[PDB]
Amino acid sequence: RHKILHRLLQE
Amino acid sequence: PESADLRALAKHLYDSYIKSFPLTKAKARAILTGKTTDKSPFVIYDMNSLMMGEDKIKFKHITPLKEVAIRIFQGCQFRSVEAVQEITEYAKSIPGFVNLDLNDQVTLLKYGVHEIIYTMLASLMNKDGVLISEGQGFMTREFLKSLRKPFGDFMEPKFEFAVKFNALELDDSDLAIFIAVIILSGDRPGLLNVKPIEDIQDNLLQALELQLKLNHPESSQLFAKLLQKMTDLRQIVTEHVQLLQVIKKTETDMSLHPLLQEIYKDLY
Ligand SMILES: *c1ccc([N+](=O)[O-])cc1C(=O)Nc1ccccc1OCc1cccc(CNC(=O)c2ccc(CN3CCN(C)CC3)cc2)c1
Repeated sequence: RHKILHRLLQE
Repeated sequence: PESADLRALAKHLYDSYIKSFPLTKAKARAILTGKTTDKSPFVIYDMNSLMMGEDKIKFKHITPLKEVAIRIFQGCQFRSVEAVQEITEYAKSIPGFVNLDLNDQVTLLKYGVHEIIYTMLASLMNKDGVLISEGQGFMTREFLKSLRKPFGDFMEPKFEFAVKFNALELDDSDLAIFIAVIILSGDRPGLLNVKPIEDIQDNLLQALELQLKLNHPESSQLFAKLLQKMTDLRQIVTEHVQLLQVIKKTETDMSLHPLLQEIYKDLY
């Protein structure tokens, strides 16, 4: 999923 | 002419690098050489000096909730997590990066961060040790080596890479562009759209080439030496990734941070 990485990138 | 656009790219990357990474190579070198008006870093060369240094380096601030080799590793882990955050912020400043497909941004970061971590460690390192805790500590190479397996072997390949990589004598303005090039590698496994990545990297490499010509005119084919190290580094990171997956499974009392798990899962 890469949930945290996604969060760091989008925000 | 076209050089001017490349020079502006170099400068834009420098400025964003400076914002993204609080501890620059310049600051780290100032510290390591004593060309600084701040106090000298506390030296941690053994068990007892680790205990003695705890206030100066704020070692108990890692675990607000263990064995030593584990505690040192958690410290390393703590900083790595922040390094991934800094690398991620810097990546967003690279022109074109955030218009890439979000799965590709993720993939580029997932493979790139470990390579960049090696270059970040090199800035903090000499032959004998590594700066820790925001420059307040210095942990010797032999102390890290003397840790029990598998922790004893973890930092040493990064020391090996660093001594070679440091002989190139890059500064922050070089590094800013080199790091951009690593991130935008169109040959990472699982990339959807290789083309807009390679288009960006092409401009970054040209920027890197010109930067190195201008900043190191006496150093013939530094660009070439640099690209060869970048290839060496991929090969090296494969073994680093292997050792962590080993440690995760083989050490029960050590928790691997979720972000770091994300970046180690399904990797080589
Ligand atoms: C190490 C272990 C595991 C991984 N991993 O990917 O699973 C990565 C790393 C790692 O790469 N470390 C790393 C990456 C980039 C830059 C530095 C870095 O590291 C530095 C390092 C290396 C070896 C040992 C240590 C030990 N660190 C500490 O003991 C430590 C103590 C305290 C703090 C922060 N603390 C005090 C300062 N406050 C302001 C904040 C709280 C940090 C580290 C570190």
